[PDB]
Amino acid sequence: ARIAGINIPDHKHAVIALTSIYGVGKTRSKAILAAAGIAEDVKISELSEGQIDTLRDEVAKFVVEGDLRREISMSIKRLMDLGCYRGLRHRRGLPVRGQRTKTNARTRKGPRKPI
Amino acid sequence: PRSLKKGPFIDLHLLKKVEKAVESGDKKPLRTWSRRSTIFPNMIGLTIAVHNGRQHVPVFVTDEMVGHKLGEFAPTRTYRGHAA
Amino acid sequence: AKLHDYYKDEVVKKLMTEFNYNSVMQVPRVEKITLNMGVGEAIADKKLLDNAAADLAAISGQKPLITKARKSVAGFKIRQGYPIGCKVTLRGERMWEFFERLITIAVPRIRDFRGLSAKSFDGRGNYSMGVREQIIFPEIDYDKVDRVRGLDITITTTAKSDEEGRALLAAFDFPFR
Amino acid sequence: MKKDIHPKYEEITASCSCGNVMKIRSTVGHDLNLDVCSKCHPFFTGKQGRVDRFNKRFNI
RNA sequence: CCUCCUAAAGAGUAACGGAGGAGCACGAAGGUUGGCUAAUCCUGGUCGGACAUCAGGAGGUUAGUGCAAUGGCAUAAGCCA
RNA sequence: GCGGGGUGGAGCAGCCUGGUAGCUCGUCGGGCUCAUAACCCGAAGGUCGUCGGUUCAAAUCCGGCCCCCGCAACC
RNA sequence: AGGGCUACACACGUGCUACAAUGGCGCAUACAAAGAGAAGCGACCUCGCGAGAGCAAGCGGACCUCAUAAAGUGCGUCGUAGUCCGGAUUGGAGUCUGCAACUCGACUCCAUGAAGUCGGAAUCGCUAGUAAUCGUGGAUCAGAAUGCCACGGUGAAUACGU
Ligand SMILES: [Mg+2]
Ligand SMILES: [Mg+2]
Ligand SMILES: [Mg+2]
Ligand SMILES: [Mg+2]
Ligand SMILES: [Mg+2]
Ligand SMILES: [Mg+2]
Ligand SMILES: [Mg+2]
Ligand SMILES: [Mg+2]
Ligand SMILES: [Mg+2]
Ligand SMILES: [Mg+2]
Ligand SMILES: [Mg+2]
Ligand SMILES: [Mg+2]
Ligand SMILES: [Mg+2]
Ligand SMILES: [Mg+2]
Ligand SMILES: [Mg+2]
Ligand SMILES: [Mg+2]
Ligand SMILES: [Mg+2]
Ligand SMILES: [Zn+2]
Repeated sequence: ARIAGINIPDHKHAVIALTSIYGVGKTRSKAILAAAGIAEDVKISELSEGQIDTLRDEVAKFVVEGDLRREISMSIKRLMDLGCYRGLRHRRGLPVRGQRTKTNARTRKGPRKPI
Repeated sequence: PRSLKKGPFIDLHLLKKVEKAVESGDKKPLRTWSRRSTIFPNMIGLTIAVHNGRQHVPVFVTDEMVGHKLGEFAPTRTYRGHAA
Repeated sequence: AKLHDYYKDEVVKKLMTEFNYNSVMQVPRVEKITLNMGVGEAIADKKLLDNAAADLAAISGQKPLITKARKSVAGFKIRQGYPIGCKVTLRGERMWEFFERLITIAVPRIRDFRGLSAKSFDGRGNYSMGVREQIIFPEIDYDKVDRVRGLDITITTTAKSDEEGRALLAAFDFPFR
Repeated sequence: MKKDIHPKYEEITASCSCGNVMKIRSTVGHDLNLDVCSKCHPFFTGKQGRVDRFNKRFNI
């Protein structure tokens, strides 16, 4: 139930449950359950504590929730402080990869602020 | 980005100017136009002026910018916000 | 009685040589641990204080004292006599048994633990800290987490300075950063 | 201590992955099993850029 | 009708003199026994900020008194059972 | 002297009995028409003349005042 | 030479992707039509998770390549959840085109997983192999399609009447 310092859903499969350790999607999920040999279809409700800590060891081979969160924030802080175009683009809460800003670009800009 | 198989791009004039400026210390700014030059480990300490369309920016090169292009440090558009 | 005997058997001797105190009486003790909970959203949910207090007993092993507002406050919309929290005072055996679990089981289970701060000595050596989630302690059933509440731990001591308190607290393996 | 109001406080076994088996008293009523402990933590035992990756990826 | 000043250090003392309150409340907010001690700020603290609760210090009544003001109140007349 | 009211841009309900800001026209956004008006759909704008006091809390209570005001000024 | 036509409080048209279960994901498996290619289409084979790389046949083409059609089918699971829906944004590591992907490219992998839970006033298209849905190719073009132009597969509803 407890993998990488966090909890995984007991009523779901293994592939799906591991999609909650922020830093592993589906591919890495199949990769864990290959390197550990648990069938992708089994619900972790049906594991033993040893299978569960083997799941912990195989996930332990990556940068995860705390690691990933703060290392990502470190990269975006490098960008923030570099003053490069990505620096201004994150300082501005604007898009950062050249999408159009005449129109929607709303995922960044948020809701509309009418004049 | 540029694929690794080719190596990091650099403009001849930029590289030779930083080169004969390297061997002569931190001289005057090296006003450059090639905003497409990638930055090289030996320019740490250089002050080089880059073009934004009309001006040259006094961009001091640090260790931390290595690997990126030169033109990312000179904004080409001036936007001080709408309805100011 | 695990960490209390660890004090009486290792820590008094270590701090009698660090500072070269005259007598054992001058060596600092860990005299009480106070566990508080501000439940100020209980203005319209009285079941909220009496649920978040139902967790402090499970954390402490001991029924908490419902705490009341001292004065009237239109800022946070309270009145003197309104109970807006709860505390437990731990001493003696149960204090040490809570403290040891706090070391061995409780703080290991915090999301992204980077080392307890050393900036929380109030000038006289007493240590308070925050626990932003009540599920670092295992006595909570994580299946019945009906809300995410926190708490302040406060550890009071006969330590006279910040230095002596961080020292006493360091012969006990507190993870400073 | 007063009677009739405090939870049931008795000693169970907090078993850790590492082989760290400690006896505590607790209001759980049933045994513990842990993933992390004061002697198996990253921090509690010591588990816790551009020129570099340049030379790693770009040869001249 | 109550409090203070005018009122001249006993009492009392006027003006369409200077300032404020009352026309209640409470079966506890009364009796007694046991116990307790404020304001304010400061430092540390999950949320939580000038200001909530916790912990400690400084401070010593600057608090409190069911409602004005004056006189009182720690042995409390203030706070709890 | 006695007695009133002041509340988004304009005009007024909300007060007596301290909590739980409204209407109509206006403004802005979009509709409809060839376009405009009408018509329809949304939204934003007032913590209440300055302010002291009491209070758990003030647009509401009181008052120093501020504006606009009305009835009194007689033998 | 560089910079801009790629901006950005907002408003509008035009489309795409969804909000799921008549559907999503894994597996195998079926039936197209049309069309391009010599400074080009480029197979086999080997190499890389993959986009692609290497070496290397055929074709001025009813022969070679482009180029395995998807819907569908069967098997398994998902079991109504902001989800095994959604794929925006964002970080890292990438490939390739062309001197040259900072402004400002197109695709890959990993991680992230936003709004969105069927849409106010209003308003558009279609009377049949039509709408609806599902893939295919072409021009432009070094690279740079959710657009246009063209091609099939499945395949409706309804028309009293003016
Ligand atoms: Mg673009
Ligand atoms: Mg007298
Ligand atoms: Mg006298
Ligand atoms: Mg007389
Ligand atoms: Mg009166
Ligand atoms: Mg008494
Ligand atoms: Mg009394
Ligand atoms: Mg007359
Ligand atoms: Mg244009
Ligand atoms: Mg042809
Ligand atoms: Mg082509
Ligand atoms: Mg999805
Ligand atoms: Mg991915
Ligand atoms: Mg939503
Ligand atoms: Mg849904
Ligand atoms: Mg199509
Ligand atoms: Mg092209
Ligand atoms: Zn352990």
